[PDB]
This record gives sequence, C-alpha cells and structure tokens, in this order.
Amino acid sequence: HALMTAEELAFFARFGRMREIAAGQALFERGAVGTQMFIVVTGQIDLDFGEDLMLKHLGPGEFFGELGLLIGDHARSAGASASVDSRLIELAHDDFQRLVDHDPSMVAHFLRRSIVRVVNNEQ
Amino acid sequence: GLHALMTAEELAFFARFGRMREIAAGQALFERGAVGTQMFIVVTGQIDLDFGEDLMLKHLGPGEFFGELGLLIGDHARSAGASASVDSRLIELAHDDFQRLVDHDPSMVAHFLRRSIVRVVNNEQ
Ligand SMILES: Nc1nc2c(ncn2[C@@H]2O[C@@H]3COP(=O)(O)O[C@H]3[C@H]2O)c(=O)[nH]1
Ligand SMILES: Nc1nc2c(ncn2[C@@H]2O[C@@H]3COP(=O)(O)O[C@H]3[C@H]2O)c(=O)[nH]1
Repeated sequence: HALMTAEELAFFARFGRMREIAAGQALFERGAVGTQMFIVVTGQIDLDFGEDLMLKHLGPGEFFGELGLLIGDHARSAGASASVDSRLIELAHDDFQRLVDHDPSMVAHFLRRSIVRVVNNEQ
Repeated sequence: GLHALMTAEELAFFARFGRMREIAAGQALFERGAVGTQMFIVVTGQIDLDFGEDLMLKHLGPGEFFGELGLLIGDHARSAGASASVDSRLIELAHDDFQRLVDHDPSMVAHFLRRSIVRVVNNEQ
C-alpha cells in the first residue's frame, strides 16, 4: 500500500488543498485527462481499473493519481470514487512544481517510492 | 520522443559520481532476470536490450540510460538482457553513488526521476 510519510502529509496538505467528497460520488472516470494527484486522509477511495479486475481500496495516508500529475496527457488508468464520505489532499500540477522548488529532497524521496509502487502494480 | 537521453548536466554529474566502463562488441553486461543494483548510461556505441519472448530488441545509443529500475527497486529482477552491439563505453552508477547524488543535488535527481517515470509508464515491450 501507498502511505505517505508524516512530513509528506503535512507538506502536500499545505502546498495543495483539501477536498470533501460524498459517499458514492465519482472523483474522476477511467480514461479521463487529469493532472492532479490525491491523498486520502479520511474515508476510502475505490479504484476501478475496468474489465474484470479487482477493485483497489485506498484508506487514509494512501495516494493516487501521481501518474496524471507527472505525465502530460496521461489518461486515468482507473476510475476513482468515494466508498464513504471522504476527505482528500488535492495536489495540482503547479502546487507540485512549487513543492519541488521549495523542497527537492523530499520530492525526490517521494518520486522514488512512487517508482517502486508503480512497478508493482497494474492489475 | 520516447528515447532516454540525459541532460548535459546529468551526463556530467552522473559521470563524476559514477564510473566508466568499457565493454567489447558481443559482450553481455547483464542477463535478463538477474539481480542488479546499478544503472547505466551509454556514452559511446550501442547497447541492445533483449526482453525475451518474441519482442523487438531495443537499441540504446549515446546519452541513453537504462537499468534505473534495478537501481531504484530493491530485489528487482532485470527486465531485459543487456549486451554490447559494438564496442561501447558506459557510465556505471552504483546504488551508493546514486544516494550520494541525491544528497548533493536533490533537485537534479528529482527532475531525472520525473523523466524516468514518464519513460517507464510509456514502456514494457
Ligand atoms: N495503472 C495502474 N494504476 C494504479 C495501480 N494502482 C494504483 N494506481 C493508481 O490509480 C491511479 C488512477 O489515476 P492515474 O491514471 O492518474 O494514476 C493511477 C495510479 O496512481 C495499478 O496497479 N495500475
Ligand atoms: N520494463 C521495461 N524496461 C525497459 C523498457 N525499455 C527499456 N527498459 C530498461 O530496460 C532495463 C532492464 O534493466 P532494468 O529492468 O534494470 O531496468 C530496465 C530499464 O531501464 C521497457 O519497455 N520495459
């Protein structure tokens, strides 16, 4: 599972912003354009990779959408939706660029863990 | 496009933190499925990647990099065999070298890691 560090949670939250999403609501659809990533801080997000694949359940501290964030014109690999009332850190393209500028070391450590996760990965 | 290519800054800094390696035409650098914790940058010649099955070979010329998965992911097994098509020269960057690089220039590394992710999401033959 994902899981940010405490330092990441605090900083991504400050550079990004919070987003509330109700039980049953869609955050984005599979195959859609999307340039922001998200961190679950309360509740649960379900990822739907289409076809007959297992759903992934993401609880507090887990992140997703970094591909949309990091790769231009990426199409969302899964649909994202809220299982229950949830709250998220939403981090946009510009926010991430700011973060890299202010704290490249922390970002490098994050990107590194991302790569490990993403080569793991793909149902 | 979708070919690697380091920046000039990367080439110089990866060269300095790492070391150089000569490899003769026909020689294997590593086998597919093996343990491997270093990455490589081609600076002369050409490295061929063999992904097994019936997949196309990939040909990497000067300035192209490979093996970063082995470098970044513990207990990764090499996704391809690597071998020299012609006499080649490489920058070899070891695990410890990369950690030194991160510590001295995190910003350069972050930019590199970012470019890696794009390449890798656009990979797998
Ligand atoms: N493609 C893929 N994406 C995954 C997987 N597990 C989690 N994800 C995340 O699901 C996300 C959906 O949005 P993106 O396409 O932006 O980024 C994706 C990944 O960050 C997986 O196994 N495969
Ligand atoms: N998995 C994968 N690796 C690739 C591809 N093209 C180039 N590579 C590189 O091939 C390398 C084989 O060694 P590694 O797995 O160390 O690291 C890998 C990458 O740097 C591709 O299409 N798929």
